[PDB]
Parts: sequence; C-alpha cells; structure tokens
Amino acid sequence: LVPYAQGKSIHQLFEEQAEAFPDRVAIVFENRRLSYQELNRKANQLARALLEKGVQTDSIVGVMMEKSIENVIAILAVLKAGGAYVPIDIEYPRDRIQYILQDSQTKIVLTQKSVSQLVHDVGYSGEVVVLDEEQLDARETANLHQPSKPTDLAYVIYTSGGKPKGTMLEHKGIANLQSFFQNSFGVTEQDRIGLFASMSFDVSVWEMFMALLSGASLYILSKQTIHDFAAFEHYLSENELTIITLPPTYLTHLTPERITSLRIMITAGSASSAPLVNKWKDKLRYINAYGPTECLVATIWEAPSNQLSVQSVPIGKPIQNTHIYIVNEDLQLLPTGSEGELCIGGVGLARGYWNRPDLTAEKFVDNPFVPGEKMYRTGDLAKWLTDGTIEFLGRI
Ligand SMILES: Nc1ncnc2c1ncn2[C@@H]1O[C@H](COS(=O)(=O)NC(=O)C[C@H](N)c2ccccc2)[C@@H](O)[C@H]1O
Repeated sequence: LVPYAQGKSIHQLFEEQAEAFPDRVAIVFENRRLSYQELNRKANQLARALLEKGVQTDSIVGVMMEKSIENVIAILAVLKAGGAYVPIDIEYPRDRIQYILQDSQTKIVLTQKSVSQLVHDVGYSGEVVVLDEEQLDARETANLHQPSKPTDLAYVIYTSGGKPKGTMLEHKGIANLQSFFQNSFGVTEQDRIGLFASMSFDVSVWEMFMALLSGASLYILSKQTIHDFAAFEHYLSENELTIITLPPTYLTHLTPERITSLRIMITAGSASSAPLVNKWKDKLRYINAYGPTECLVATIWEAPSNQLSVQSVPIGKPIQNTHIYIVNEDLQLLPTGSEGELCIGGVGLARGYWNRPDLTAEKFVDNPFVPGEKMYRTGDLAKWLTDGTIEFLGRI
C-alpha cells in the first residue's frame, strides 16, 4: 500500500491545508480571491445552514450554479455537512436537468440568484437554497467535525452512454488522490492551478482538489478567458499558473512560447497524439491522464523529456493503490502485446450507479483476482507494452 490519509475525509484534508496555510490564496475568480482561512470559514457557515436543512451521511445535494468562488464554497459546505454533491449542468436541456434532479431524488438544491429562474422553470419540488440571498455572516465559523467515514459518498456525477446514470464516488478515492498529486506531481502550496473543466465533468474534481488538498491556489477560468485562445495564454502567463489540465483538442490551439509559467501540462479525457506530445514534452512536463468516471483517474503517462520524438502515446501506468487488469472475455489475464478489456481495481472505485443495482453488478464485478473486492469493467480496449506501460486502443 502506498501511504495516503486512509482514514480522513476530503473536507478533513482541506481543513488541514487551511490550518497550515490560513493566509495563502485558496481560490481566484476574476478580480475576487479568498484565503484558505476565509474559504474554510465561509464553507463552515454554509455547512451549518445545510445541517439544519437535513443534510446527513450519503445525502445527495444538487448544485445548480455558475462556476465561481461560491460554487466551491457550496461544494466544501456539502462535504463538511457530511453529504455528497451532484453537479447539475445549468446549460443542459431542461428535460435532462429534470431527469437528473428526479432520478437523484435530491431534496436540496444549492443555486444562485441568476439561476433561480431555471430551477423554477424545471419545476423542482425540493428545498432551494439561493446562496447569494442567504446572509450567513452570523453563523459559527469553526470546523464542524461531523461524523465521517472514508466510504461515505462525496459526489455523484451523472453520465450518459441510455439515460443519464448517477456514478457514486466516495471520499477515500480523493484522499488517495491527494497523496498521488503530492508524490507524483510534487504539488505544494506554491502551485497555482487552473480550473478549466465544467463542474459536471469529473476532470473538475481532479483540478479542484489538486489545488485545495495541498494548499495551492485554484484559478477558476472564466468563460471568456477559455473562449479566446490568446486570452487563455495571456491569463496563464500573467498569473503565472504552474499546472493546467486540458482536452487535447484545446491544447492543439496553444503555443508553448506564449505560456511562460507552466511546469506541468496534463491532457485527459480523449486520445492525445504523437505530434501534439512532441510539441510540448521537452518544454514542460507533459502528462497523459486516463480514467473512466467510475474511478475518476486510473493511469498516467509522463512523456520523456529526452529531445527524442515519440511515435505513440501510452496512457501509462496505474496510479498508486490502483490495479489494472487487461483481460479477455473470460476475465483471464493477458500477456504483453495482447489486446483485451481494461479493468480496474483499487481504492478509487465508485460504489456503483445510483439506484441501478443490476447495472452496478454487471459493471462492478467480483474481482476474480482479489477475493472480497470489486473490479470495474471499463469497456476500453488496451494492451500492456513490454516496458509495463499501457496502450489505449479505443473501445472493445
Ligand atoms: N487519456 C485518455 N486517452 C484516451 N481516452 C481517454 C483518456 N481518458 C479518458 N479516455 C476515454 O474516456 C472515457 C471516460 O470518459 S469520461 O467518463 O467522460 N471521463 C473522462 O473523460 C475524464 C476522466 N474521468 C479523467 C478525469 C481526471 C483525470 C483523468 C481522466 C474512458 O473510458 C476512455 O474511453
């Protein structure tokens, strides 16, 4: 076992950073910023308000907000109250929003003034908390210390293949992720980390807690900054951001020379390409990161900074405390060179799919190699290379 904070919750790890780095910048959005102490206090105030409204272990709390500092306060508050959040994309079709609200059965939705009309337009019948109406400045600001377990729910991400399905992720996988980031990327409180992905895409979880579980600062990129490639490059350079994660298609539009500060560039979610990697791997640390939503992230490949061109782009090796099994249709293990289904075991596996027991049992099978554990069948095709890295080959 690679060490990590085995018994600690996500918010407990955040609180350790706020205690160690109270006056460091935690989060930036446009011309606003909050220190760790300020962010923690505001999240504690909201968390107490959420407790009074029934949030408890494995409660799912909907979030319908624009990306902003208050969006992150809402997330941390839900975790501190002992619950789990479900990010609901306010740009989805109304009927998809309604499906997620109704399927999740959430009894509380956190929103903002400019979004409250949409909440009414989807006919949501639960409790609605308009955060920029609430005056919480009077509430206690200290940490709550609610009961928590690593196996408690932390977030539910809806994805679609059929109808949307809620993928249930627990605290323990994100606690492991903290140690992965500190060990493998060397993340420290000095880093400045962009937030690029939608909060409905679990890459945003990776980005947000990359910053907030290590004392680093999280720079929430505005819509206009992302839309304009030169504005994006200027924003990263002016603010001296050190780490960013991007879709490969977005990265193809960027110029290394116009980004002066990055030490790590991660691409995730889609296949990268040898020409793309060769353009960046000798200017900074280029990382290809792979995973299904059902364990957030499973493998990483750091491209070699050796002034020699690569001809292909592996998805690399399992992250700490994650196991990869490449198997045939009978779940038998394959030798190097043989293509099979990529399956995953380890601490980051989702609990399953919300109120979908048969689908959960089909996809999160008994681990044939580790009695008493589960193994997730990704549906991705892959093979081991002779050097022990993994080549991604699409879908089985
Ligand atoms: N690096 C890849 N190369 C090539 N195909 C890929 C790759 N990363 C995913 N994929 C594909 O995308 C699927 C998962 O799609 S997803 O549920 O929308 N999640 C993501 O795309 C992001 C993923 N959860 C994640 C989050 C944070 C860090 C790393 C990865 C995988 O099963 C693969 O088919």
